[PDB]
This record gives sequence, structure tokens and C-alpha cells, in this order.
Amino acid sequence: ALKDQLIVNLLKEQVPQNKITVVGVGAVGMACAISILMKDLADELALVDVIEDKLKGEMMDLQHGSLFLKTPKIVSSKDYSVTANSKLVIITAGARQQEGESRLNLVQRNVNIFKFIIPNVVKYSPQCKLLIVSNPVDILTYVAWKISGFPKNRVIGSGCNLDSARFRYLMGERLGVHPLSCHGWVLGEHGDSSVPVWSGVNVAGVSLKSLNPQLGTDADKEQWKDVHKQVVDSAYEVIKLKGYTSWAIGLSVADLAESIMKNLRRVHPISTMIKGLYGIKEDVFLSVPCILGQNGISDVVKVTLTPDEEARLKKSADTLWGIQKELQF
Amino acid sequence: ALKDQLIVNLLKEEQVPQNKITVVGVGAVGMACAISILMKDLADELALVDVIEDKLKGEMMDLQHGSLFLKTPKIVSSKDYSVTANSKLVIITAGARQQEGESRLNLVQRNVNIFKFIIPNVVKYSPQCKLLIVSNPVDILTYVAWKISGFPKNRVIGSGCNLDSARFRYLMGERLGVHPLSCHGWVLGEHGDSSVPVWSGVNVAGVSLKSLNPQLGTDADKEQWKDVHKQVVDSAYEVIKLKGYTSWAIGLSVADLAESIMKNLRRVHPISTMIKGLYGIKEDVFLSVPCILGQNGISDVVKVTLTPDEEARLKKSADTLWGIQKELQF
Amino acid sequence: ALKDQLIVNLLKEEQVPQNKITVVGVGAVGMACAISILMKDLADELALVDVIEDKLKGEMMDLQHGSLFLKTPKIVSSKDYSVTANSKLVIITAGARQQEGESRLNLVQRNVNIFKFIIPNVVKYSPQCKLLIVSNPVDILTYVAWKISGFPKNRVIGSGCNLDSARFRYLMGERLGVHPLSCHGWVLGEHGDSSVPVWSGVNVAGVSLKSLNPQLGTDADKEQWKDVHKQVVDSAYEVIKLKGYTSWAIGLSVADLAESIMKNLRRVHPISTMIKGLYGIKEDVFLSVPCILGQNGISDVVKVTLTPDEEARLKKSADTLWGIQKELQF
Amino acid sequence: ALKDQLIVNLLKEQVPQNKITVVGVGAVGMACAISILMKDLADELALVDVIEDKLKGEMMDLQHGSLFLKTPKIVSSKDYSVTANSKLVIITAGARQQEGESRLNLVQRNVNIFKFIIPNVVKYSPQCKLLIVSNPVDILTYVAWKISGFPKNRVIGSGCNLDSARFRYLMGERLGVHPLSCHGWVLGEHGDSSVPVWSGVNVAGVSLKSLNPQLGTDADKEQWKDVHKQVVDSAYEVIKLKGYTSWAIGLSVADLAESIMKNLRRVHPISTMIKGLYGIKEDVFLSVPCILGQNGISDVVKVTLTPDEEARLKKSADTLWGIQKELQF
Ligand SMILES: Cc1nc2ccc(NC(=O)CCNC(=O)NCCc3ccc(CC(C(=O)O)C(=O)O)cc3)cc2s1
Ligand SMILES: Cc1nc2ccc(NC(=O)CCNC(=O)NCCc3ccc(CC(C(=O)O)C(=O)O)cc3)cc2s1
Ligand SMILES: Cc1nc2ccc(NC(=O)CCNC(=O)NCCc3ccc(CC(C(=O)O)C(=O)O)cc3)cc2s1
Ligand SMILES: Cc1nc2ccc(NC(=O)CCNC(=O)NCCc3ccc(CC(C(=O)O)C(=O)O)cc3)cc2s1
Repeated sequence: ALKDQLIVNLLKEQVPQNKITVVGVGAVGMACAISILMKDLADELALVDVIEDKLKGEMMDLQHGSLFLKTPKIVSSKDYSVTANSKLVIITAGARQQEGESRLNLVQRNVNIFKFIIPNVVKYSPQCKLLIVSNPVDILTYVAWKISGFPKNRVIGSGCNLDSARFRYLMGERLGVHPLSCHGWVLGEHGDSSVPVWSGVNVAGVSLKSLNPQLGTDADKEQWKDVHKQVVDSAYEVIKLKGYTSWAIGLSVADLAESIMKNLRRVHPISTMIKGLYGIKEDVFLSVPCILGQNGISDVVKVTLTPDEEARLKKSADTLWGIQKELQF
Repeated sequence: ALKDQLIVNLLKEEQVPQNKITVVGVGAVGMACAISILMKDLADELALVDVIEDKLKGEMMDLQHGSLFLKTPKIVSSKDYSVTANSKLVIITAGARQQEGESRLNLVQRNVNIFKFIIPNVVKYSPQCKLLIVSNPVDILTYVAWKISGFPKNRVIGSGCNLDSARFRYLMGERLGVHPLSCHGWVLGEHGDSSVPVWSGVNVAGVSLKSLNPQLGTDADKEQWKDVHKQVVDSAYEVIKLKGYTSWAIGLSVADLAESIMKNLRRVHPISTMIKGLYGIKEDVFLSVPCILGQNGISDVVKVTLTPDEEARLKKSADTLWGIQKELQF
Repeated sequence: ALKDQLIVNLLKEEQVPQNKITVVGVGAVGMACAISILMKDLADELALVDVIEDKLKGEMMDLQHGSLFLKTPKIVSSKDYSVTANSKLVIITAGARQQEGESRLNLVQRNVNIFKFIIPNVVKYSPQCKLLIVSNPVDILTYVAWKISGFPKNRVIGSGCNLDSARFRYLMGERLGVHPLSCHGWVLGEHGDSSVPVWSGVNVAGVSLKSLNPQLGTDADKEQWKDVHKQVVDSAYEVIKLKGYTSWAIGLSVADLAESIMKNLRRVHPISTMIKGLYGIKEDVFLSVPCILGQNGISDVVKVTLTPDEEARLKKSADTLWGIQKELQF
Repeated sequence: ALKDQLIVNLLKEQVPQNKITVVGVGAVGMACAISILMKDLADELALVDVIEDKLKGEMMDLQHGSLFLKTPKIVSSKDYSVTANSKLVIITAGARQQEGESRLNLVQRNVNIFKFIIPNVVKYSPQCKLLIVSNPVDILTYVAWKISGFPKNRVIGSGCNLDSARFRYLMGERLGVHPLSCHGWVLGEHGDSSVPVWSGVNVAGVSLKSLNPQLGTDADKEQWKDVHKQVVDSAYEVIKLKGYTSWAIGLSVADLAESIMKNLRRVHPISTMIKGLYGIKEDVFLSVPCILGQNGISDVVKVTLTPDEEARLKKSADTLWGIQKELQF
């Protein structure tokens, strides 16, 4: 054999140490995949979906670029045995919202899908961290948590990580500063009831609210509330123009995967259980700033909310428990 | 204003971008090129151009929303080529794509017609640009971009066989249990059915595979290495048949070429250039041969030493491509 | 000749680089700057300059030998500033460094005399560069570079408190068990003993530490956070006492600023610039405040809302610096 | 407490997943450290030396740059407990050659130090790969292998990875081509008896020797043999000029760390046992092209050498054994 004339083998299997699985090879799952590959976060990437040809073709397309990557194994199957020994399993599967339709309207269809995905993930990686991206993300993270049986630290929702990045993009464009230097937090539900925390909005530690006490309210002459309205409407606008969103969420997810895989312990506004904070007494999930690392969410930052901000969060939390109420699974 | 209370402007500056890239076409390929380029930190400005206004604005916006996680401070788009002004590299990914069982060569009249609009508009605003053609048939379209643009040949590059050779090296690597980076091998000629695997150059750590098995790549080859080249030719149609199109691998291949041009690396790639003068080819044929790629595009060509059969195959590729070039009307 | 048998040349390029960085000084600091810049792929040419010829050639060769692992295709050095021609960024790390216990201000006459030779040579070969001063006392030396160059103030930048702030964020990170990337806090003014920690701006996730502990940064502070700023001030001294000099952190900090400059990022950094017109400063004093840094250097300053005490501490930091500064001979 | 006002702890404290240790905080050691930090290869970096102040100063100086890095933990100590659970341990400690002293004259000093270092490293990191950098590297890889009790695949000498990079640089400089596209192997000893394999030297698969049959001989009108002489003399020449070498070895070691940490299975010219190749009968370690991954060296490429190249390699082997046979430990 040519191989044996060229190479002397000194050692025969191959068990991966930093394997990530993406479930779902729609535009979101593939944006996640490419972003993860291009940040060198994994030594093995695994893809899962229910449409076989699509799945195989996406896999092969990625494999063809292997010369330009540093992830030496890309695999795919409809069978979840392909996901075994994953450190991180990202779930991007499920129905997506139509133009002009709330994410809340996807809830029952995605819960039924999760009734199938999640036990299969747990079976083959019982110690992985779950990163839920599918919408409505906050409820679907609760559902993943109940179905998996994992401790809460290891079930993370992508939440408002993207919402906050969009906020910082828009704030950046207004101020003429890079988003990395513009700080601002969008908390609560990833959707219409998200809460811009105007109190924390700042550049170089300078509170924008101190310079404009009306910041974010109807009294704001500069109308900064529209920045949050633009954050809320962003998906809707992108959906209207191109039919769907993919790139920003892929970057946003790869950002969270970077914190988890490298144990960075950066703070991200992501979905976690908030029972105990802000008078919330149920098993509700929504975005608060969390410390994220190798063990998932280890700690939560307690943001000091103004009665207005606290009210709006109360309301976000209420909207979500209102839907989560009726669920069986 | 809140901006003026927070920030004292100290400098009135109308600045031009220094490392600008434009991608023409926001189909799956064009956007794969875009995301790859942005995640490689190659550009200080990215311009996107297309003819479908909504799709264009949406793609732009989706990338912008990712800005926190990137290092490219300005992403812009328009139907109007003024948005491309002062680009260092202009990547052209627009045009019809081949159907299952259709040859890339059948795309010629449709994509030429489109290049007649795109190319003059694109070169108008960027004196310093290199032209990177990705649209198919890429070799013929690189010749066409060259003739329409009137650029010197060093500045008009076809993505060519960079992806073909990347696929070859992936498949070789899988066969040998070695990373494609350490598996060397060149597929030259047409990016298409007449490409030529250069078996004489196929090697790991400078060790020639042909020297160990002189039957390598022939029908007598017991390991049937010729099937690896077949798989290379068949790759686009296999992926098209499965997912409907290809995107990621060509995006990564184009980004690789973008990296060599933007960073003046002078690495060697198999890409489309004029080969008049080599291997007895006396006509203006564009096709892939190993080229040194840098800030001024292709500055030099590597003269590969081909066996008489490899050379006949490369001239057959050349003949095919030349015949199609004779179909062109400017 | 082998080169010519192997390669056909297409054109004679000017080879004038597009993203050249020069580091002046090949001491520990300059070399740390160099390897961080190389490893961040910021430049297409890196040029080194020093007066000790052997050391200079040795460092250049040692960097060259790793080129396979880099993406910076030309690395050059000379005592002659012809080698720095067409730099976009020139980083000056040359001069005396403080011994253990010695003050940065004690370096001033030595490093001023050195800058009398350096700065006019830099300008002759790169009249359009941004100057980044790392030598100490950095606040005074940036003024000196500024006066000597005749450059506009935007293009003469001092590394300032960029490092001091990073040290602060590290120590804060360590106390809270959070990455420094997520712990925010600003140290402004002189880069040295009179720097000012801005306690009002210290926060995680937009949540003010001073709001939770009103006595933050004072003598009353139960947790003694003042010790954190004390640690910042003492950092250089503690490292010098242990290893004889500092290099890595400042190398990283300088490359951070190089990134914002070379990639036109418009990030905000606490670096030295002329603050004439702020905080009741009427003289041409350079010290650190938050600046927007891009391809034209410092285009904007963020007006920080200082407490009366904070503003005083800075007016003091100012006064100290102008005392020495006004009376310099060049 | 302020931390507790700011942060709700949700999870009791952490074992690192991608930890690297560098033993020796000399110029080489720190070059390895900074290169590894700037390549995001580690979630934790440990330093070890025997000079307490220097050790603390270097750790501190690296920590202060943390903001600019993605390795959240940097630790040091004279005590090897600080090295626990490393996946890679890099040994850079030992005397270095004077100007005009062979690396081979360092052997008794550096074997004595390895008798302490190696059992201590292996005590605390039973899963690690050992990357030997200290000189003479080829003999010290053998030594660390016999002391450790590790299988030979997990004891790697940095060997000729640097020499080949040097070769490739010099080659590229001559041809006006980037080193990445200039191929050429220097094998055998990391020292004066290394062997340029002229037969393998090529751009784009074009053999330079085929174009110029006299390549690498005294008959060569262009004297490419002086390229290999420069490779051999590089260390000496740089030591003569700056007092020591650090950056090229640092980067060369980072390159190997990347292939190991990311299971790349790339091919490197590195120190391994060659007993049973080219007729060598003894336990000699020297550089040949090896496939390098998560289990260290899994495979060796059998380079087809010309008779003279082969003789030169056997000669390098002989030199190494003549020093090795007389070793006590
Ligand atoms: C039993 C079964 N097993 C499987 C296994 C796999 C699959 N496969 C798929 O379902 C793939 C198709 N679905 C898909 O890709 N959905 C993505 C959802 C999405 C869209 C947009 C955003 C971000 C966006 C926003 O929040 O709207 C913003 O903010 O920009 C987030 C999430 C189906 C099944 S059924
Ligand atoms: C007057 C006008 N101005 C414009 C401006 C913009 C646009 N925009 C579009 O046309 C967008 C759609 N076009 C598109 O995405 N084409 C991609 C072609 C492609 C596909 C696949 C591969 C790789 C593949 C292979 O070689 O087959 C393999 O090997 O994997 C390479 C190339 C239209 C017009 S009309
Ligand atoms: C006419 C002439 N032309 C030349 C040309 C070149 C050279 N070459 C040198 O002078 C080389 C030696 N000099 C050196 O490396 N100085 C480094 C200064 C330094 C040290 C430490 C920090 C950071 C530190 C802090 O800020 O104190 C902290 O906080 O850690 C910052 C700056 C001399 C001459 S003379
Ligand atoms: C019981 C004990 N435990 C310890 C623990 C730690 C330490 N610490 C040190 O020993 C620190 C100083 N040592 C040092 O830095 N040695 C580097 C050797 C070196 C230099 C240069 C190259 C590359 C070069 C070439 O091959 O020459 C080329 O080719 O460029 C390779 C290797 C001592 C002891 S004693």
C-alpha cells in the first residue's frame, strides 16, 4: 500500500477534547458552524439535522475548506451518536417566525421538537453544556433544562447577547465610536418586551444618563428610545429584506461558545433562571448579565434597576410566565 | 447634543479607507466570501453590491449587527458602484450558476453579458484595485474581465483551481491520515471538467508519491488515485445535488487569496492567469498555474515541470478554454 | 540562475509597503512590542532601529528566522532611518529606563537629548506617520516629540495610562473573579505616581461599584480599593525589583494601540494627548484621558465627569508635569 | 462585601481543560510563553523555575497584559504542584552553550537537571505530552523518555522544526517567495550534523535539484550549500550578536504546541526514536518528519533519501550515539 510505503505507523483511536455539536443546519446553524470554525474553538465539529442530503452537503462543503481551517474533524449524521463527548451542544433547530409574527408564536412547535432533540443530546453527552438558540429562546431554555435534567448552570440561552450587540452597534454609529467602547445592556426577553438599561449606558465610564436625565424616556429630545425600538425590530426588518437572519446570531453564538470553551468568565446578557431576583418567584428564564465559563453560568451580576426599569423587567418576566404556564411536555 | 457633551471633536478628517474590499454579488458565494473576509480581519471597510435592493440591504444589515464581534469598522452597500470607491480588492461573484448536469461553460453568454455592466462600473471608482473573479466559467471570465477592464494582467486574477487543489489536498489528507496543510498536490488548468492533477508534484514532506508508486494516477494504479482527481472534478456537482449550491469552501478559498493580496504575502496559488508562452500555448488563454500572489496581484508565475502526459492534458484544457474564448463578442 | 528557471517575472513592483510599522529601540520593551505586533498581523513590513549594531542585527535575524510562523513578509533593521521610510506607525521605545526605586521623571533630560536625534530622522522618512511614544516620562516625551516633529497633535500619541488602566482592570478582575474584559475602570493623568483612578466610572455590566460602596477609593473603604490603584502605581517598580525590567504587558498594550491605529477601529483608550482647554488646564500639557484612536490618531476626546477631588488630583498631575516641561531645552 | 453586593454566586468552584506549563523562565521559556498566549492555545499557563524573584516578576509581567489576552489564569511556583493537570509541558530549562561551545557539551549539566525536573513534571501531569526544548535536544528527549516512563509518542523534541523554518526563510529570501510556499527539510541532529534533504526542496512541487542537479554541492554556481551552512551557524551567529536566541525558537515551539493542542496531525521535523530506519540499530533520537497531534508523534514519514543524504543522516546518528552511550542517570 502507498500509505505504508510512505508512513510508519507508531500508534493506532481518536477521542476529541474540545468537540462542539450544532443541531440544525438551517442558515442560523451554518452561521454558527462557520463562525465556530473560523475562531478555532473546536477540534471536532458535529452537525445534526433531519434532512439527510442537506446535512451531508453542508458537511462536505465545510470539509472542502479544511485546508483553510484548524478543525481537523467535521462530521454529520441524523443519528445522535455522532454528537458523543461534546463539551458544548448548540440547539438551533425549530420553526422560525414569519415576517410580522412574534417569536412567542413558535412556542408549542419548538417544544415538541425539543421533546425529541434534548434526550438524544443528553444520552450521548451527559456532561455537556447546552446552548439554546431556537426561539422563543427564554422559554426553550427552561424547557431544555426540565427535559435534560441538567443543573441550571449548564443550560444557557443565547438570550439578549445579540440584542445588546445590536444596541452597542447602533449606539456606536450615533456616537462615532466602535461598539467595543460603547456599553449598554438589553435584558429580559429576547423579543418585544426586552429592557434597555439606560442607567448603565456609557462610554469610558461616563453615564449617558448623567448628561441627559431624560435618556430613553418619551421626554428625550434625542429620542434614544428609538435605539431600543430598532433593537426590538431588528429581526423583523432583516426578515423583511432578506427573508431570515443568520450572520449576527452566528457571531453572537460563537462569542458565547468562546467564553465557554476557553473558560473566560466574561459577562454576557444571556438566558438563565432568575427565581429570587427582582421579586420573581417562579422558574422563569430571561437575560441578566451572567458570568460564563467552562461550567456554564456560575454567577449573575445584580444590576441595580430604577423603578421604571424594574417595572419593565417585571413585565417581561410576566409575559413569559404567561406562556410557560400552560406547557406540559 | 449628547454626542457633543460626551465627545470633544479634535479633528475634522475626511479619511479614505486604506484596506477596502468590495464583494460584488450577495448570493450564497458572495456572502460566504464576506463572512470569511470579516473573520480574517483583512479589511478596514467592506462594500457589498448587487441588483436586488432588499436582499442587499438585509445582508448588509445582518453583518453590521455582528460588528461588536468583528474588527471591520465600516460595512456598506448599494446598487450604485460609488459605494465601492477606493477598494484595494474587488471580488466578483455575480452571475448565473450551473444546474445539476450543466457545464460551467454553458454559463458563458449569460455571465459575459453581466460582466459587460459590472466591470466598467467597478474599475471606475478604484484605481488601485486588483480584480478577483469567482463567477464561472472563471478562467474565461478572468479573460473577459481583463479585456473589458483594460487592466494589466497582474491585476486580474481568477479564483481558478485554488479550491480544486484544496479539495485535492483534503481528499489526499483523508487517504493518508495527514492534515491537508502537510499534503501537497496541484490541480491546474480549467476550474472544471478538464482540470489536470499534477501527480509528479504530489508529496508529503518532500517525498514524491509517484516515486514510491510509479503507477500513481494511471489506470494501472492499484490504489486508484485517479479517483481522487475525479472526486475533485465532481465535487461542485456532488454538493449542488445535496444542498443545492456550494458556498463555504469557495468562500474560504477566496478569503485565502484575499489574504495573500491584502497582506502582500507572496505565497504561491493555483489561480487563473494568462499562460501564452508556456507549454507551447501561443494564444491568450487564461487558466490555473502556480502563481506568486501579492499586493500587486500576480507578479510572477511558477513554471511547473510537467511530464509529457501532464503537459498534453494541460494543453487539452487550454484548447478547450480557447475554443470557448473564440465564441466571445465584445 | 535557478530563480529564473523556476519563476517567470511579470513586472517590477515598487514594493512600497501599505501597512509598515517601525519600532525604534530593540531593548526588552521594543522587542516585546515587535513580537506582539508580529503575532497580531498588523503590518506588512516591520522595521527596527537602534544604535548598538550587533544587538540590532541579532534581534532582526532572530525575528526573521520565525517568518514561516508569521504573516509579515519583510522584517528589516538599520541604524539608518532610510529603513523606516513610508511607515504608517513609528513607535519610539528608545531611552533610559528607571532602575529600582528611580522615578520616571528622573529620565527626562537623557531621553529628551536622545529624542533630539530620533524625532527629526523619523519625520524625514515618514512625514505622514503617526508617532507613538512609549519612552518615559511619556507625557513629557510626547510633548517633546510633538514640538520637534511639527506634526499636528492628532498624530503624536503617548502610550500613557493604557497600561495602567489594564493593570487596574486585571487587579479588579482578580478581586471579583471576572475577566478584565468585563471589568471597566479608568486611570488617567500622568503615567506614574500622580495618576488618578476614576472611581465614579469603575463598573461591571454598567453597575457602579461606588454606588454599592460609597466609600470606594477612600481611606474609609472597608475593602481598601485604594490599594488597587496603589498597586497600579507601584506595578513597574515591583516588576523591576523582581526581574530587573518590564516588557510583556507594555508590549501588549502598545500592540493594542497599534491595532486601533492600523485598523481604524475608533476604540477609546486612556493615552497621552494635549488636554489644553479641559479641567482648567491653560498650558500645552499632554496627559492621559479617554481618546478615540483611529487611522488619523486621536480625533476625539471623551469628556470624563470628574468629582471635585478627582478633577483636583488631575489638575495636580497636570501642574507637576508642566513644571518640568516648560523649562526643557531643545 | 462588595463582590457579594455585585455578584450572586450560583455554583461552588475548577480543573483546566487546556493547560500548558513552561519550565524555565529564561529568554527562551518566556518567548514560548508569550507566543503561546498570543495563539490562544491555553486556558491556563503555568511557569516553573528555581530563581524565585525572576519567576514572580515574569508571571506578574504576563498577568498585567491579561486584558489583551484570552488565557484567564497565569500561575507560577518553584513547586511542581502548580503544574497539575497540564496537557502539555514544555522544558526549556538548563545551561546554554557559550560562543564556540557545542550544544553537545551541555549534556551532563542538563541530564542532571532533568533527573529532578522530569519526575516532578510527570508526578503532577500523567496525561501530558512532554515537549523538550533544552539542549542537546535530541539526547535530552531520549533522557526525558527513559526517566518519565512515558511512551515514546508522548516525549517530543523540538528538534529541527527551527532549523527547517530557518532553511525555508533563507530559501524564500533567495526566491522572492514566502516561506510557507518554500519547502525543504533539514533532518537529523539539532546542531552541527543536521542534514539538508536537497532532493525534497521544492516550490509548487517543482524539485529545485531537478532544475539544478548540483544543488547543495560545492559545484553549485549559486552555492545553496551556504544556505545549510547558515542554518547550522544561525544559533552561533545570533548568540554572537545579541547574546542568546529566543524568538525563533519561541515561535517554533508555539507551532508544535498548536499541532499538539489542536490535534492537527501536521508534519514536523522533530526528535523521535529512529531505531529500525536507515539501518540505525540503537535507541537514538533525532529529527525525521513526524505527524503530530493530541497523542504526540503517531506516525513517521519515511523520507526517501539519496545515498549521500542517507550517509549524512547515519553520520548524524553516529555522533549522537557517541555522546549518548556514555550517559549515566
Ligand atoms: C425532531 C427534529 N429534529 C430536528 C433537527 C434539526 C432540525 N432543523 C431545523 O429546524 C433547521 C431549520 N430551523 C432553523 O434554522 N431555525 C433557526 C431559528 C432561529 C432563527 C433566528 C434567530 C435569531 C433572530 C431571532 O431571534 O429571530 C435574530 O434576533 O436575528 C435565532 C434562531 C429540525 C428538527 S425536527
Ligand atoms: C448587471 C448585473 N449586476 C449584478 C450584480 C450582482 C448580481 N448578483 C448575483 O448574480 C448573485 C447570485 N450569483 C451568485 O451567487 N453566483 C455564484 C457563482 C458561483 C457559484 C459557485 C462557485 C463554486 C463552485 C463552482 O465552481 O461551481 C464550486 O466548485 O464549488 C463559484 C461561483 C447580479 C447582477 S446582474
Ligand atoms: C541617539 C539614540 N538613538 C537611539 C535609538 C535606540 C536606542 N535604544 C534604546 O534606548 C534601547 C534601550 N531602551 C529601552 O528599551 N527603553 C525602554 C523604556 C521603557 C521601559 C519600560 C516601560 C514600561 C514601564 C514604564 O512605563 O515605566 C511600565 O510601566 O511597566 C516603558 C518604556 C537608543 C538610542 S540613543
Ligand atoms: C533543578 C533545576 N530546575 C530548574 C528549573 C528551571 C531552570 N531555569 C533555567 O534553566 C532558565 C535558563 N535556561 C534557558 O533559558 N535555557 C534555554 C536553552 C535553549 C536556548 C536556545 C535554544 C534554541 C537555539 C539553540 O538550539 O541553541 C537555537 O537554535 O536558536 C534552545 C534551548 C533551571 C533549573 S535547575
